[PDB]
Amino acid sequence: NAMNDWASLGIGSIGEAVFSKLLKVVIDEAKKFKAFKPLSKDLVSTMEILFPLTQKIDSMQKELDFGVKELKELRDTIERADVAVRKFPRVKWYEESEYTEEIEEINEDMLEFCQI
Amino acid sequence: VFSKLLKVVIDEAKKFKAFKPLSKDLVSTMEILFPLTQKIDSMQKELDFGVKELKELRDTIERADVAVRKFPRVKWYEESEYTEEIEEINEDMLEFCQIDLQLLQHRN
Amino acid sequence: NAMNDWASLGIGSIGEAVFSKLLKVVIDEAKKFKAFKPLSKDLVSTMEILFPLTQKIDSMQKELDFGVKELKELRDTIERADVAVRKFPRVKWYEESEYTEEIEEINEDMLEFCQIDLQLL
Repeated sequence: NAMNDWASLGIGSIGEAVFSKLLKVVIDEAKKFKAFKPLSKDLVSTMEILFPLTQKIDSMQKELDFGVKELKELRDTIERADVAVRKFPRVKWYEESEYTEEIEEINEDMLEFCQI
Repeated sequence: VFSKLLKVVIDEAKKFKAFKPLSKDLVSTMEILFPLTQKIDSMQKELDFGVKELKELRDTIERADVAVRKFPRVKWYEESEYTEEIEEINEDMLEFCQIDLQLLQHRN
Repeated sequence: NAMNDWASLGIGSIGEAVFSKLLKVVIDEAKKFKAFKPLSKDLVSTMEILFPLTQKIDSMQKELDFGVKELKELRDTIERADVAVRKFPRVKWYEESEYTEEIEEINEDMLEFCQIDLQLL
């Protein structure tokens, strides 16, 4: 509906969560960059492991208070991921290592966000 | 004729001097294949280009053509992916450098 | 001053010496490419250690024969650094090593100019 379109734009939560639809968008953009493996491979792998969790985190929202620091951070981390694959076309050869670290941090954060 | 077709690709690749696989690896070994490509044309009537060996040389010589032509658009992330592409073309071309034209001539 | 604006255009000296002002534009420009360490880290380090020498040259220029190998080549090397850093937006990914060799060379020359004793004129 509406928040589904907000999710396409990269906004994961507006006092309600559509994390599942946002993660699908991020996965589909990162899948496009076959040759950059930190995206196409590592991130798209660890993101795909979280897609089921987000599916459930979408069917059961009232029970949880997304106010919790960890829950807020999950949206924040998923939006960080979106703004990072979206800008990959504009990333310069000299920014490879800088950009790779960023993608790796977004990778690490997302994993510990499944230890729960 | 296709000695000419090797020249146009020897020409384009030499222009990108800083990228060694093109300017120091491929063009080094398109240069050995150059006298031989010339000889093939001196013998065009006698030889049958229908032969598998010559057919492949046409295919590799254009495979090389597409790669050098498309270089200006290879993005930094596509580097290693591209370096194998041409270093696999540079493989097939080196082994073409070690052929007996006389053997094919004898085989009609 | 008009002299400082000339330093900004990449001029190191007209009659007057402006080594320290020009060397700061080149530090600032080099600082813009934070991700490219040979520029933003390696070169800026050397340039910062050269900066006090240039500052002294600028204050005591009334007393220096600027027609000497050492002072002319310093000025020239600072200018060499300027066009080398203004040129980075146009180096392509397959040129990284050539550009790095160019910068490493300027870096070397700029370090060597730190040995200068300003008193020996």
